[PDB]
Amino acid sequence: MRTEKPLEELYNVRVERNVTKDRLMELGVPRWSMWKTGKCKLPWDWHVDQLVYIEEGEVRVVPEGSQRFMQFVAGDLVRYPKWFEADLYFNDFYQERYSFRAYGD
Amino acid sequence: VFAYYGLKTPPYKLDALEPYMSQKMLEVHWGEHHRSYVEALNKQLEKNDILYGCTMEELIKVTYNNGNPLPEFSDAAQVWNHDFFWESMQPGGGDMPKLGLLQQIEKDFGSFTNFREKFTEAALALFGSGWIWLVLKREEKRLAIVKTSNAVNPLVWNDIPLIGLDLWEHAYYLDYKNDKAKYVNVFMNHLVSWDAALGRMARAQAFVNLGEPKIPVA
Amino acid sequence: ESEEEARRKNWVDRGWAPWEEILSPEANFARKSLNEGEEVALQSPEAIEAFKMLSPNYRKKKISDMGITEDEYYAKQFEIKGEIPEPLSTMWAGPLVVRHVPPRDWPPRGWEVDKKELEFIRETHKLQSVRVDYDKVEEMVKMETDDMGLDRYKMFLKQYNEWVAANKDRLEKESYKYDQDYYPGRRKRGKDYQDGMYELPFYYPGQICAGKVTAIHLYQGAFVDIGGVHDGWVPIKRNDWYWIRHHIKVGMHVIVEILAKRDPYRFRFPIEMRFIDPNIDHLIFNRFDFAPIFHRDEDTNLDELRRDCGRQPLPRKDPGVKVEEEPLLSNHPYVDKLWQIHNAEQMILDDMEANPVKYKGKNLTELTDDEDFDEENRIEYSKAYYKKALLPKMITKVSVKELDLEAAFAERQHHNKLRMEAQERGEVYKIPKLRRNIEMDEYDFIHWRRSLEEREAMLRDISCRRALGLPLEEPGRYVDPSAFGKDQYDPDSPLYRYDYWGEPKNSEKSKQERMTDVHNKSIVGKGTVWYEMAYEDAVKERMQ
Amino acid sequence: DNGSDCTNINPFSSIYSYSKAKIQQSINQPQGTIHTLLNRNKECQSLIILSAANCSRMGPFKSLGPLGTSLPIENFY
Amino acid sequence: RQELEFLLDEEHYERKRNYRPQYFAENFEQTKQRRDYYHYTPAEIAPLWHDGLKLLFVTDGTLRLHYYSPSFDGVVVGTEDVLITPFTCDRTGSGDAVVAGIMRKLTTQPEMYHDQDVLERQLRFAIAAGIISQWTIGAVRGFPTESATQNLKEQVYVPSMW
Ligand SMILES: [Fe+3]
Repeated sequence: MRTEKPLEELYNVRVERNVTKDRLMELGVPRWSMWKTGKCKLPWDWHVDQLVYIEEGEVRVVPEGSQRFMQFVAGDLVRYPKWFEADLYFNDFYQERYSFRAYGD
Repeated sequence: VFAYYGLKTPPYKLDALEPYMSQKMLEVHWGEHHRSYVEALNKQLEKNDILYGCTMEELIKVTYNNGNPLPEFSDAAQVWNHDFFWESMQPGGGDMPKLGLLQQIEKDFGSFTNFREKFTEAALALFGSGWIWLVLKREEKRLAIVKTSNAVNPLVWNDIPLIGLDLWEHAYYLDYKNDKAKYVNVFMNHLVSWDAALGRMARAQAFVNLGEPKIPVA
Repeated sequence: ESEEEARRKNWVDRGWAPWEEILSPEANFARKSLNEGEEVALQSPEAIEAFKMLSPNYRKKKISDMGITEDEYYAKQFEIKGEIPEPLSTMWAGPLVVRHVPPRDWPPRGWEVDKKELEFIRETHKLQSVRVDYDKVEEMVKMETDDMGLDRYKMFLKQYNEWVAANKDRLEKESYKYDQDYYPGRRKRGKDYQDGMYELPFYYPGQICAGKVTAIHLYQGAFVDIGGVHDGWVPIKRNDWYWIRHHIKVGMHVIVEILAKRDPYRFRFPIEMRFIDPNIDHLIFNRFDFAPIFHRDEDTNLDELRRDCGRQPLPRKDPGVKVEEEPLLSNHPYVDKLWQIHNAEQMILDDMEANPVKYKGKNLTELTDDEDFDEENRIEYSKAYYKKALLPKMITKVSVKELDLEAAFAERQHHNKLRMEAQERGEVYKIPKLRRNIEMDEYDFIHWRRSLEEREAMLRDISCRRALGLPLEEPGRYVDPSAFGKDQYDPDSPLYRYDYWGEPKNSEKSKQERMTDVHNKSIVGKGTVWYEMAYEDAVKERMQ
Repeated sequence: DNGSDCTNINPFSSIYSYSKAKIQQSINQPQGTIHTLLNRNKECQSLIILSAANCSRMGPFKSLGPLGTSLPIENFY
Repeated sequence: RQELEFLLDEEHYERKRNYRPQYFAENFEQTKQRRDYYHYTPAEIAPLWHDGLKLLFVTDGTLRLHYYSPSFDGVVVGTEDVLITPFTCDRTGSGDAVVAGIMRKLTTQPEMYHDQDVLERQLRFAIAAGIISQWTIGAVRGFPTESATQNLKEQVYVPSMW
């Protein structure tokens, strides 16, 4: 099929590409936690929301039982949904700024 | 850019319910609280074009997202909710239901007095803001009284609503400061619309059949 | 129970219906002859008539006795018996006042148009909120034309005309590629496609349309041609066609209302509608819960299909553990990848120190160990390793391209020079920790902090959802605690396992003997253990 | 030893792209309309696959379009 | 048959014999899911016809014998019962017997060129010969005689056929 249904909206993974720094400091990106990893595979089941601001590398997310993946460049703000089961495939140096948010902002 | 961009003025005038709900209060609820909701829904629909081309009943279900609501679910739900409410009330008053609705209430809730008692109990038992609904369940084919959260409407469970009340405080604070049971009693005695509920049940009968088939003798 | 009650139950659940069952003469005689007896004289009138009707000349004479044509008898054979319903009447509620509004989802995904024209088109959605008084409509009737304002709608049409001329060939090619055989609901192609048919984007839920019935399916429903490339579908199930067939016939002009529009790739019937003019809402009791879909060959993940169609999730076993009452996670995925390269670097440094001849003559900054390293062949598994016991083994081809031996060489040359002089001083030196171990500990710490933040957010999320009445777990996944069932249960009480009968506590196999043997050989003596403590307790006592 | 796990193919390798054409369209499925059972709704629900082997076709056997959208009504009563 | 497909088109007919109807059975006889004995239309063999050609035979082999003349077409049905003798079960020479029977009937019967029923009644002889020639190990060892082939034709077919 000529897919007009990408996995960014099929699975509710809202991605903002090329975010401006004023909105970043409005949310509180620099005042967040840290996470660093090289080439690994992290099976993770989400229990709450997560605003990931990737900093250094690249992360390819593969949902459970799927053969198509979604790629996030180093300048994206990704919001992983609740009850999400995926397998994050890392390839190179990776850094991020995350903040798990409950129901509401 | 904007769809559903209209306050959808109520059937009656703003001073039609003056002996029970002052013309100022209505003006505020409709003029300010509701209008605002629409404006924000239009601003959110301008950004996302995929959710722009969807009907209201489908937009609510697609923004509910099965427990994890999208950031525009609350607003659209409110707009729909409010619309239902204005129309769920009629000028004059509501004494008793009519041919079909009264029979269905007697079949489901036993009697109309028991129905009113359960409705008042569910209205007073709610905590915080929210709405109370008189819905028709599809798979069960019966009328039920469900209480919901701040903005959630029974459309998320595929249930046809017939009557609704706004238990959010904005509705009652001006004329009935803290006597919410009074507000309920007034809404049930001189502000409930049974003709509108009967018309909505007639419309719903095209989606849920309330009757028995004609079985041939063979 | 009673016969009437039983028939009622059947009609309600199973779907019984007394169909016509057109029979042959030879069979009619069989059905009306076996009721009396065997080799007995036929006394019933209908039995004698069926016996006489076994001759062709008798039938061709009886058809002429009543004065009927040759086709009249064949038409009367396929006649509906039983009580026929009264002809339905159309009672229109009131004036129908309508207005042509462009669809809200007009521009498809992937078609870019000018912004100002789309704005002027979407401006008409605001005007739909105004109310009109139906009774006074007659009063304001104006018969003079050429004064109606439909610029917006016209603009839509202009855009539409362009889009159809742009994408007609692509849509036809896709229809020929993905759909093999034509069926009511698919794209009209070949000889059935006439220029001027309204395509799928034209329609939108809420529009009343006039059409004719072109197909009637017993299990699916009616199919109405609304003058478009895709037909319309009205859901009518199997059992209702006993009474609905008297009111809906092929070729009847009907008025329908579109209530949903879907994607023709996934859904079989993209447009589902209801009847307006032949109102039959009192005869439909069986209804579709979910719209029909296509289970194609491209979709391999059932979860993507469920999320694209909109159905409930695949149910799983209900876990008895709680998400909040469980320990955290303190194991980082990079721990193994860093540990293996750290051990490799240590072993290479030790081997170079043992044999300085191989290390001499080459710069310690760049050491080309192996030039045939391949990333694809990095994982090698060989189960032939049976040095101590029959068990599988794996081999890891570590690359020296990323090994940071620069600082490791200095660290080792600084640590050995101090451990040797400590040994000469009459003391034993035990190195507390290294830099790679500190890095692994920092990775473990940041992963633990991530898990802690996740659970700290979960503790607030559970509260609020509970307070506001929101589902804590995804509805439709853990609904069945043990409805899925009949699995052999290890537990004896389910009876899927044995329980003592006449004191039969004996257990087959489950030899503890094999285990006993490895224990007995090393330590046969049945002595009383004196010291018993965990390894962590041993480390605690040693460090204390 | 386990090789049946085709799904473990790295998407970056050419083998993943070649497997799309190597694995042809799956026809092992019965290729029919799933017909549920209303009578078997109380017990374990079974399915009947109606296909071309069970259905036949009798050959010989011998304006239109959207009108509008209803506007909101002032006298809702 | 394989040679005719290789000359005209192989993948086209390989795809045609795997049409796989999904909704209904149009021909009303495709519901039984039997073998595909496709009778090539006279327009498909057009690039192979010429002025001097008198007859053509597709010869699926002891099952179907599609004959094409400049005035009529047709097909004859066979048996293929080689499983009656599993221990011999040798079909090394089977087309030779069919060609020999066709040549014999052509040299004896001159009406096979301008008649369709005579052609079928004479090709059944070659079919019977090819059927008998598959019950013996060796081609020259198991070639049948005229009496045996006529007996098989009279025992397999109904009297209205021959
Ligand atoms: Fe309100």
